[PDB]
Amino acid sequence: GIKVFGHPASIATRRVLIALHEKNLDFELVHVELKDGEHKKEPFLSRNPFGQVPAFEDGDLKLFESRAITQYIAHRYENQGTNLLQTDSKNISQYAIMAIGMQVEDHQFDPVASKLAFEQIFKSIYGLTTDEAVVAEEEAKLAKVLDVYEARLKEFKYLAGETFTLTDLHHIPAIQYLLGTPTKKLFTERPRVNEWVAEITKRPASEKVQ
Amino acid sequence: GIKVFGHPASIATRRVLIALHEKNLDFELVHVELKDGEHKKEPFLSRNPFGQVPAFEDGDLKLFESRAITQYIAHRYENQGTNLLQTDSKNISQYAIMAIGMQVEDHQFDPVASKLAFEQIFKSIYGLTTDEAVVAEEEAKLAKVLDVYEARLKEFKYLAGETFTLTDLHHIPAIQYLLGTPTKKLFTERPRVNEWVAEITKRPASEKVQ
Ligand SMILES: CCCCCCSC[C@H](NC(=O)CC[C@H]([NH3+])C(=O)O)C(=O)NCC(=O)O
Ligand SMILES: CCCCCCSC[C@H](NC(=O)CC[C@H]([NH3+])C(=O)O)C(=O)NCC(=O)O
Ligand SMILES: CCCCCCSC[C@H](NC(=O)CC[C@H]([NH3+])C(=O)O)C(=O)NCC(=O)O
Ligand SMILES: CCCCCCSC[C@H](NC(=O)CC[C@H]([NH3+])C(=O)O)C(=O)NCC(=O)O
Repeated sequence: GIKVFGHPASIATRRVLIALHEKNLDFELVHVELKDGEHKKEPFLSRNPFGQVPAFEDGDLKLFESRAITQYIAHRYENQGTNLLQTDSKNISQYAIMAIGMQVEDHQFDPVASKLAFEQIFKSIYGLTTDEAVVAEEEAKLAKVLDVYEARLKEFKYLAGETFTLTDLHHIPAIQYLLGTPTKKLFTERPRVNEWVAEITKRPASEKVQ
Repeated sequence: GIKVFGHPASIATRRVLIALHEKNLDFELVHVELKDGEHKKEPFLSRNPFGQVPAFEDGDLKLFESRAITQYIAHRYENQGTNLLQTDSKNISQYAIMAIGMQVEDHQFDPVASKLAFEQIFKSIYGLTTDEAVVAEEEAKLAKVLDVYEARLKEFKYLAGETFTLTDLHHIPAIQYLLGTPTKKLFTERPRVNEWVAEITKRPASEKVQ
């Protein structure tokens, strides 16, 4: 079967889950206890030597790294449920556009969004003090990336074209967390970005992981 | 026709250049003067809103982000020069293996290798003092990534399998640099990694960018 070895609150794990719900696939979430340092010990290390979640299995195929996993799903199960690739998934040029988008959330958006969620959400649970200077700084970085999405979105319905793809999907887990933080202003204040966010988070697959 | 908008000393630009030499493609490297802040103003900003090199053009098609450019090359010019995809490039599973590897070098290797080259190489040109605490630290992170590679390379000739692919190519520029730095001890003291490094560094397309 298809099993995801991960933790339900992690952004990366959620990214896989949504791809799975989008394709309407049956899978099993095998819970890895981050809290007891499970991700840092055998046998988990055997699934991912870099000791991070998620890890994944489709029958005899074993994968780790969430971007790689979602790409595998979009292709292996292409014609099942929602196609997560470009409408013309044969066109290398169209595909190049989406691959830049995936590359961009990875380098520009994600490290920023993750630091911001760590600061305002993870810390909260354990009563740790949020660094106000870090959060103002990271928000400076985010707005910057968001001004880019804003201009892009003034010409295309979604980031990679007129269709929802892996590029948009990849941004859901982190945005869902930031929307319940005062960082939501950066999304709400930019018209085209706000609407884009409304669309991707209102999807039922997106809703299935919160 | 095909042009690279970058800097010949950049690790990300050399990554695109090696792909082209590998495909036996003719191209123009249009020099973007980083030292003059050329990358942070128009019209470069219209080729890459994030203001980073390289950017790329193949006819009407414009791209940025080196990982996305080298995959474009590997596919669009698939049956030409070297095969940078797996021997069986249609195989979804084999491609998954290669993709995980490209992701690992992006997340685990690159930040580390990049910081180590900035400290020991970049700072040197300006007489800035290389911080040795950071070097020691970052080196500790690299050692452990290379330990993973040593295990893998004991199984397969290359990282994604028995063949040289985009997964390997992507590490060349950073390795070329650190080999002229005292970090080369890390590569050389690891037998399989040592052979692997020599294999991929002695390739003509690799040598044409040094
Ligand atoms: C309840 C709040 C949940 C989200 C908290 C973000 S926690 C900090 C955590 N940091 C890391 O895992 C460090 C490794 C880094 N994510 C990498 O990929 O190299 C993270 O980025 N995690 C990202 C993730 O969950 O995938
Ligand atoms: C109650 C809230 C708990 C929130 C936990 C979030 S941590 C998840 C984190 N995973 C990652 O960073 C995975 C990133 C990886 N690049 C991918 O996309 O798969 C991890 O394993 N980090 C461990 C490490 O980096 O060592
Ligand atoms: C003179 C030999 C120098 C070799 C080391 C390059 S210096 C560091 C350089 N850093 C950047 O470009 C900054 C990236 C980005 N601005 C950030 O937020 O970190 C880099 O990694 N650049 C990546 C690249 O070279 O493409
Ligand atoms: C002696 C100088 C020669 C070495 C200069 C290296 S800087 C190159 C750097 N480019 C990148 O980091 C590219 C990263 C991008 N993720 C990619 O892979 O294309 C850049 O433009 N950085 C500018 C920035 O990020 O602000």
